[PDB]
Amino acid sequence: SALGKLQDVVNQNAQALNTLVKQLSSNFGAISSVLNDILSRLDPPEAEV
Amino acid sequence: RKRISNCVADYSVLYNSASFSTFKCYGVSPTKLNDLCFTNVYADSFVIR
Amino acid sequence: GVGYQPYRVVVLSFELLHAPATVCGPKKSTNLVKNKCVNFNFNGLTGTG
Repeated sequence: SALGKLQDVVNQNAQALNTLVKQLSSNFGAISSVLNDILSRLDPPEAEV
Repeated sequence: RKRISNCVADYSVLYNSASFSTFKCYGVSPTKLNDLCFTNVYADSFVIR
Repeated sequence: GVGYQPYRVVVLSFELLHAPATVCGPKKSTNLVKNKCVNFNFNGLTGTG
């Protein structure tokens, strides 16, 4: 744990990136979290929402 | 309730058949219905007012 | 009169994208191409890679 000061920076950046990536799995109220899935099932005006 | 499985479904004819009074789809558009694959289709039929 | 006559109603309830698919639209399958950036479509799973 001598280099914990640098390890903390590395871990914080990696954790922020991982959270940003994981945020792509959230529906945010939509039917699906996959853009291709939304576009494959719905025509433009329903898919727009 | 009828199990529909292990078959190729062509919804284009059903969409084009004008005899239906109501053709409303909720989670998919009828035009895109011919490009999707489902793990199970359950068709429920009844007579109501 | 209209609104009181018998009506034959059929619903089409299906599940999307959790298990292997068994009901598919009438789209002809194509060949498999590897080691190339392609627009794949596996049982309705549209993507690029």
